[PDB]
Amino acid sequence: DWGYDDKNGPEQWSKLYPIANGNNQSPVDIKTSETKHDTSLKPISVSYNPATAKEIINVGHSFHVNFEDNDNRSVLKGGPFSDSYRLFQFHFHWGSTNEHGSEHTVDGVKYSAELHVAHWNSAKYSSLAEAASKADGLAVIGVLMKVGEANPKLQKVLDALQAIKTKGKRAPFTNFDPSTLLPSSLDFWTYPGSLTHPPLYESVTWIICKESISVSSEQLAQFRSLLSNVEGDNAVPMQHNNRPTQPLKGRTVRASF
Ligand SMILES: NS(=O)(=O)c1cccc(NC(=O)NCCNCc2ccccc2F)c1
Ligand SMILES: [Zn+2]
Repeated sequence: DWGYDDKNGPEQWSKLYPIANGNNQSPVDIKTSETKHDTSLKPISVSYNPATAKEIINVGHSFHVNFEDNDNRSVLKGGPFSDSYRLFQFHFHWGSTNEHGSEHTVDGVKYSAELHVAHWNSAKYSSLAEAASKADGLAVIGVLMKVGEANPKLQKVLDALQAIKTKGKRAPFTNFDPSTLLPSSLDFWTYPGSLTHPPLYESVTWIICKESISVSSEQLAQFRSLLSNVEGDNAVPMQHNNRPTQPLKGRTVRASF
């Protein structure tokens, strides 16, 4: 049973999941003097249908907002992709304090949290379960979250947490378009990487936005007040769930800009 504490955390994951020391692990530090601009990269295009929003779930180490993924109502196209990728989830990562909650870093700078909007390749594969382990199976947009002014676009998400306070609780989460959470510019970096927690499959093409979005100290406190225990047990707040950055191992981060 993996987690983020000192006994089951990132630094121990390789014992149960050897891919943790792999050649395509995420997150990474994006060193902008080493990025290579690629004129062949097309703009990112997202088109999400709010009716695909389904459920919010406390998964112990985090919470997930899941989407109906039976058709192409909600898709990501463009960027480095020739295939259409189907939205299935978004979630966040955060840290113990405002100093350090993002997963990716830019030129060594740590942000306070990070938004992940995840998709799977429905042109090539028949389901998320099939796609999750394929090199070209997943596409995840990462948005760095900079502590500052309260972000009103987060309101529905934050308001839902009181119903899923403890591990395993879940609730309907409907009529929501998560492209409202993205920054106004979709200039991006892209690199081949992995899931940032077990099973850590090297199946993710990452799309990291250049522009950050805001989040307030108090909104971050709402994340950290989620509980990792089941109802009735001693309360254990979800204090952090970000993985340290991992070596590029010769990978190239491409810039759309
Ligand atoms: N931090 S991340 O690398 O952007 C990222 C992105 C998409 C999903 C997750 N986590 C998550 O799905 N947990 C449920 C675990 N069983 C479902 C499952 C298993 C393997 C792959 C995907 C998947 F959905 C994390
Ligand atoms: Zn994530």
